[PDB]
Amino acid sequence: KAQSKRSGFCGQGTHIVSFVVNAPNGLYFMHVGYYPSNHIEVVSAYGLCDAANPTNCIAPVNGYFIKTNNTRIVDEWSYTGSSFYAPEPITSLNTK
Amino acid sequence: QLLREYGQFCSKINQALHGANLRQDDSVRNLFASVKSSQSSPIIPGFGGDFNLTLLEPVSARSAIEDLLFDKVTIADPGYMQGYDDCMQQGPASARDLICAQYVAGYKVLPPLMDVNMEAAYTSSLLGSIAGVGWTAGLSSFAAIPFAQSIFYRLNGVGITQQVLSENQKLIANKFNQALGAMQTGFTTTNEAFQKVQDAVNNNAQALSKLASELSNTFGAISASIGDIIQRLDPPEQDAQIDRLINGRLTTLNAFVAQQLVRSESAALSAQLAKDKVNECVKAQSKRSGFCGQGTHIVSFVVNAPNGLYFMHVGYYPSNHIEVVSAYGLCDAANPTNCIAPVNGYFIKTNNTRIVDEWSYTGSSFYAPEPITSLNTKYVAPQVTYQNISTNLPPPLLG
Amino acid sequence: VSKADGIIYPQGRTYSNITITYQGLFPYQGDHGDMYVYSAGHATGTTPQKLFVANYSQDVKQFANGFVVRIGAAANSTGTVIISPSTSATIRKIYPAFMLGSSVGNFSDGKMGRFFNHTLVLLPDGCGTLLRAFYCILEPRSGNHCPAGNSYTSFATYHTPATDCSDGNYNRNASLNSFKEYFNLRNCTFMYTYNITEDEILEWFGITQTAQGVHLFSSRYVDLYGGNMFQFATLPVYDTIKYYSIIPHSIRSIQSDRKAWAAFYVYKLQPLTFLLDFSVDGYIRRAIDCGFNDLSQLHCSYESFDVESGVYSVSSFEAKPSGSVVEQAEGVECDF
Amino acid sequence: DCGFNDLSQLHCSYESFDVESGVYSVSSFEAKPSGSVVEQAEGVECDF
Amino acid sequence: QQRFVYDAYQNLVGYYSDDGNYYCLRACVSVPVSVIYDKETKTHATLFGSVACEHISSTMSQYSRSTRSMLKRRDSTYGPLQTPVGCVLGLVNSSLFVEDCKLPLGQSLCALPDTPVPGEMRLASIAFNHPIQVDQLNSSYFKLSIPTNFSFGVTQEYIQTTIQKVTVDCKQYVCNGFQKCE
Repeated sequence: KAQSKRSGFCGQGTHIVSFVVNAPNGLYFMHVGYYPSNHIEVVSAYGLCDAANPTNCIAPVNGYFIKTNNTRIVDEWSYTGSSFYAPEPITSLNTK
Repeated sequence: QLLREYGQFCSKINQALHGANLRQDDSVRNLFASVKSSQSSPIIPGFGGDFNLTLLEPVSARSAIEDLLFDKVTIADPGYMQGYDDCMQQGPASARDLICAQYVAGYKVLPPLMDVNMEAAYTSSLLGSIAGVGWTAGLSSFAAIPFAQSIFYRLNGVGITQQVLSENQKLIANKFNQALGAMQTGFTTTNEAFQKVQDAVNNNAQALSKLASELSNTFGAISASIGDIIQRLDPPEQDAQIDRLINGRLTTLNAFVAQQLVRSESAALSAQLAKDKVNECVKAQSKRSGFCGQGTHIVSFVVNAPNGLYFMHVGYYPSNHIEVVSAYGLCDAANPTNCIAPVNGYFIKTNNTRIVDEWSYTGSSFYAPEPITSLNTKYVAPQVTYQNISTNLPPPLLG
Repeated sequence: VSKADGIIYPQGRTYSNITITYQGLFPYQGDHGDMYVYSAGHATGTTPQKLFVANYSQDVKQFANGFVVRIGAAANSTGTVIISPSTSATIRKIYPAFMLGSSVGNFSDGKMGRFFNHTLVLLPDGCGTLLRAFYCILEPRSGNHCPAGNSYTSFATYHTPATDCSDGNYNRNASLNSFKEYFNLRNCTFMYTYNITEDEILEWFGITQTAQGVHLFSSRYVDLYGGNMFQFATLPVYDTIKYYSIIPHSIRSIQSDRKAWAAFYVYKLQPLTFLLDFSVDGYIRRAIDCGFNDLSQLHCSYESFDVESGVYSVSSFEAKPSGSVVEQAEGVECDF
Repeated sequence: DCGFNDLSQLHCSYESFDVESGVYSVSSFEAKPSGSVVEQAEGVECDF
Repeated sequence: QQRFVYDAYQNLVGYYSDDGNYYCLRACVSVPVSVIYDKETKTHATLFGSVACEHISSTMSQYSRSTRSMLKRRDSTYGPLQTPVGCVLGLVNSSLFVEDCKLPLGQSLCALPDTPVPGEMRLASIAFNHPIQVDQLNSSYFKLSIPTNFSFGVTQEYIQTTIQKVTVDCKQYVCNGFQKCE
């Protein structure tokens, strides 16, 4: 009926969708799961604060702030989704 | 020759035991694969920082608390390597040792599928993963962070404010260490969990004891030994006496097989619960109350036990409760539509060093008056219950 | 056991396309057995000087539960004649002769192999055309080289291929007359003759004793090619048979022309539980002996010729006592 | 009387004059033998 | 004064001899035997329980059991190898590490059959699968391990919900429809 946040209760990996078909003595369940691969290690920061305003600070939502040295200035900070690695410009929508 | 006419009855007993043992091996393989974490941080001396969890660290391969738990349990361990040679000498028998008795009886205890070092390696990998699980839904992503940072994020989740955590960081570490110190003296007859571990060992010992006792028991014969009846009895009478002993021994083996099958089914269901507990509590903080530990669960540590997995759950316990006046929401008198509601907190009056009817924000888990701010407040539709303030408006309500 | 050598088919019933565990008299797996050879007699071109025989007649063996005999195991093959090592002749099937006695006695000269009044004698005749079984109590005859006679060496049976064995007719008393010369026949009881067809195909013969009577099993009657043994004859012998002997046979062939004779192997029968596989035709193509090895015990346990991969507990070895110790209060000593 | 009918057999089984609504298995009919066939060895009689 | 000494289970455990030396009594102990067999390669190896191999011998003349003969152990006929599970015959240590094995011997051990004539099975040890290791940085910046690739996998689970419903005619089963039995 619904995607399950709990891991391994339905299937290995991150469960996305499940389909159930009848079986001779029971119910047969097939669970589709998301499996990560080709993991890479990158430097990340817990939060970013303006030097001029210490009080003003942002924290990533469902993501990690990551340093970008590719096709960008040194010390640039970008937002990536936790599940998949994609550098993206930091925006109000992805920050709290 | 009398047993040969019985034929398959002995074979069926052997086949049932063989199937149960294979099922137990499958259960061990399934449980440990779930226990293992895809990404882990290597254990280092001082792992934990201000939090002293050195009793969880492996002594250069078991942990210190795992060794203590295995030491304080009264378990007779079969040699596995040269065990038969050790029982050849034996010396004066102590408490009818089952392992030495097993060779004479013919029953044998199979070695466990995983080595003590192998099981410890799975536990060590899990311990590294807990610190770096990742606050932002990192199910497929590992963020390597200090154990101290992970504890602060969990405490923020329970509702204690970050500012209080920074002020009491030394106090929180000291209080956590005291709870961990208690675990070392925790194992005792009074402790229920320690008793459960001893009971599981006792249940296994009873089944082996029953087999040894039944051989001593004599059913409708002058002597338990087949040879002793043969020397003292004529051949026609010998067959009847031998048959009575055979029937009793076969019945005992059938009863033992049925008991083992019942025990195996219970263990398999219990193993599934242990796998669920590892994912629900050890891997992540659990919002559900009492599923893992009493109070508000923060972190869980799991160590191997003789017949199962031993889980220690750290919990947050409230004390010195006080009663304070609180408001559902605050709205500007000038603008009725504009209203604020506390997030993970309760609005409270501030009569201390402040004007009467002043409003402050406190975290739900711990009582600390704090200035109301946009971060701790969420704008909400106006309600009759919500109070209206004509003066000293908190910044969020400032039009 | 894989080729089901020396397996007696259950006489009670037939089974089709099923694998079952059956308890019956069976030979041990891997048993070499006892090998007996028959050779041509010594000859000098036109006249055979004397029979050439082994000491099988002197040897006496316990009947036990009965025995199975492999006959004509090697046929139509190059072979060396026993009497002359240099001479080489094509191997031909030969039929064994058995003398079974309830009791054993010494000979007049004290030689072994003499038997008491109750004797069962089976001898092939006419180049193996027929087999005869008779109690025929044996009485020793006094003659040169005869059992009661002086200079006795051994008792044997002989046939002449030139005269006794012919395509037109086969002498059916040649072996019987040779037996008569060594032993007189007195108070003979039942006499039974069974005709045998002539071929070089391997065949199996088994004999067992039961309360109903002595039972004779021959592969040729039902499964000659298979070698499965089915009972073909019943002998009314009620005395227990405790001993049996092999009667040596010598062929009085011309020295120039001789034929090699196939050795016959005798295997003892022991009560055993055997996994038996039955074909749609119902013959036992393959069998398994649980006693021989641990893997065979597993195959019998699961009653299948195929066992899945795994580690299986098997019967444990038991320590064997080095010596016996007796301690008791002294019997006391009589005083002189 | 339990023997007369299947419903009476159910009443005797539960030892109650009232039986709850349901589907209950009852004694199965057994086919009667139509005839007798005998096959014997030709002769081979015992000698008296 | 009482020469015979018995345990709680009335089994003789001690005796006083006429010589006056007390002798402890131990029942003769059997040697446990188990067989490792692979159906595909038809390779068989024997593990002698927990024995240290001093007692075991290829002839096995000292120990007598119902089974007529042991495994042939022909061809290489390698000498018995002592292992943590116990003395083993037909196994040669291969120093090989396997993530998983079809046949386990115990504690970490596997018997690997040689590919097909197939050679004697080789003793092997299971190797713990090592998770990706991410170091914790001393600096405020924290190392992060994030996947650049993704895959979809289907996990199949069967949960029995029902068992066969069987109704038995007890009277017919017990009497086989015979009036005298009824």
